[PDB]
Amino acid sequence: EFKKVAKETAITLQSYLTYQAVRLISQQLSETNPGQAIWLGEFSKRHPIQESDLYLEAMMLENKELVLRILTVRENLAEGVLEFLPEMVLSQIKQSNGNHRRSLLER
Amino acid sequence: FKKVAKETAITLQSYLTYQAVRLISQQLSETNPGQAIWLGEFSKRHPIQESDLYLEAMMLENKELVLRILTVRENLAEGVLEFLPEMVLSQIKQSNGNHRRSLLERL
Repeated sequence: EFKKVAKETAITLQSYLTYQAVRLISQQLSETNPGQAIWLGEFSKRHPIQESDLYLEAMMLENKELVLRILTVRENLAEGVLEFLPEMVLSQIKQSNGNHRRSLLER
Repeated sequence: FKKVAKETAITLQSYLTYQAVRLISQQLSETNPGQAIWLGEFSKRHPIQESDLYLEAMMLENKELVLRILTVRENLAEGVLEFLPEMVLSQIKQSNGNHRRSLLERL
């Protein structure tokens, strides 16, 4: 149960950081190769990013450069961002909890 | 990578909320099935992805539960956050590893 939550949250995160990496490569490409940009928005239609491994495995058939870029960018975001997540989220949850508690125990 | 961190922490905050609602939903299916059904179709009306809007909407309907979610989401966060950066960083490196190897050796 703590185990099931952790394992599910990590999968979610790995998936989300893939999504962030595609968003980031999309800004880059919209400024440099808008061909391949309109393209990527369209590939994202036929395949849900939420299934990250299936999204990449499917892309591999169509556009091998762009997969490798995605794997590189997602790892960079991961190394930059992950270790900051516990303070920020734990701290945000306290601020949020506090606001909602007040809004409920003032009405 | 700060905008990515902020957007990642908010997704994470909201995901731990979801996960809190999932545990509370399991307890209710046992002790109070009427609420469990309620909570189920509440969750189809208000997307948990927007955590604060969801607790705010729920406030008009069931305030005991909102308070319960907050408590539970904080416990979960305190329990599970410290574990996440290693798991995500390690799953990604491992996953990059298989996709790279599949692409390069197999074509």
